[PDB]
Amino acid sequence: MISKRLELVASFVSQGAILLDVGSDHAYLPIELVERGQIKSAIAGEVVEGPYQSAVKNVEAHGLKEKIQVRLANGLAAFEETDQVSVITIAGMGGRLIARILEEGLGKLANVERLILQPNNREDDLRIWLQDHGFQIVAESILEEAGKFYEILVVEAGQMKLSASDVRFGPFLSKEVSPVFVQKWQKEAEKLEFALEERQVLVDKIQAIKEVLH
Ligand SMILES: C[S@@+](CC[C@H](N)C(=O)[O-])C[C@H]1O[C@@H](n2cnc3c(N)ncnc32)[C@H](O)[C@@H]1O
Repeated sequence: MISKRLELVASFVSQGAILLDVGSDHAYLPIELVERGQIKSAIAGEVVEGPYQSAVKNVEAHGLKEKIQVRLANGLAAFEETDQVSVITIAGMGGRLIARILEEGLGKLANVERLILQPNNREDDLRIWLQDHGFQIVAESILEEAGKFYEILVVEAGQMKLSASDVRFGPFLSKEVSPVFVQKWQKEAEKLEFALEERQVLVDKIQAIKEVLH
């Protein structure tokens, strides 16, 4: 049933957690996770009525009223420190909105063990942000689904000084340099050459891709 992307995200969720899933369409992720006993309880939070309603309903349907709360809230407003959240997933958004959300709610994060994040784009910018604000990446996955590529970033409390390669391609994605890693950046590399002395932004970009794949 559950999407293959949403599958990965779930797989980094600390066994026993209390989850907050920001932008939980349809509550699919907290729902599966509650169902397989991998988490204790959850909060699905959504920012507009459409999705909020959808999540409310699906939770009833799976009769999980007393295991998942659904809140119409914007980003981290969705919880307070009393909810005692251990893990937050934030999936299916732009890199920079993910940053803005973490940004506008940075306060709340001190007692949060882990942060599972699937940006849609702007993966680099998030990394710059995450570095600059006292977060370190502990784990990274990539996957293909139905044409589209999807980076997942697992994060904790910490310092990290990243290479400019590591911001662009990812600390862990370019360690174990997988096949899915390779088409992404390949596909992107020809996308570039296709385009090709501002015609120079590209050269080095292209060169960087050549380099991390080599
Ligand atoms: C591409 S969907 C992904 C939903 C789910 N996390 C997933 O990846 O499968 C983006 C969803 O994020 C929701 N969202 C919830 N809270 C948000 C917030 N606080 N700021 C921006 N988008 C938010 C939007 O309403 C929308 O339903």
